[PDB]
Amino acid sequence: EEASSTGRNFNVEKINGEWHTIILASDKREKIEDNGNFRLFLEQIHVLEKSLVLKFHTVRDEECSELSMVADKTEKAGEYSVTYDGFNTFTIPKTDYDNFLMAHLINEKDGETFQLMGLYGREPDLSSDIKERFAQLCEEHGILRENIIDLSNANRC
Ligand code: NA
Ligand code: NA
Ligand code: NA
Ligand code: NA
Ligand code: NA
Repeated sequence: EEASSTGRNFNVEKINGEWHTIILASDKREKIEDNGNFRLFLEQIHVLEKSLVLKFHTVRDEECSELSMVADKTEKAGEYSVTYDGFNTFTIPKTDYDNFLMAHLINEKDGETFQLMGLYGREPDLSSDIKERFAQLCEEHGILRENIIDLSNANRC
């Protein structure tokens, strides 16, 4: 089955566990480029009662650095917030739990904003079909394909 974090039949426990950053996308491309703060390689999600604990690494000159953050439930079901390089809110518009997870995030920093979209896989890669479904979801949010970066060959340390 497939679900959205904002949908009535969402089962948050089913996103617990291993994940990998497959593709990232943004209407501010710099954020996810080589040295951007949002070029974040997911490793794990730990589902807690009213939060998610997100385990990431970043890469600078081919060296991995670990970082964790805690995303808290907001007043709206399926939305989470987290402070990281500004104030962030996010939802999971589509996941099948067992293969892929698609996130949509709004960042706000210094009075500005941008959108980030992420495609996460249980394995270090996903099928071209899923990758295409992600590109479609990006289009629905006004993010061009040229702003979509497949990171499936640089998601390892
Ligand atoms: Na810049
Ligand atoms: Na949306
Ligand atoms: Na959204
Ligand atoms: Na592969
Ligand atoms: Na569409």
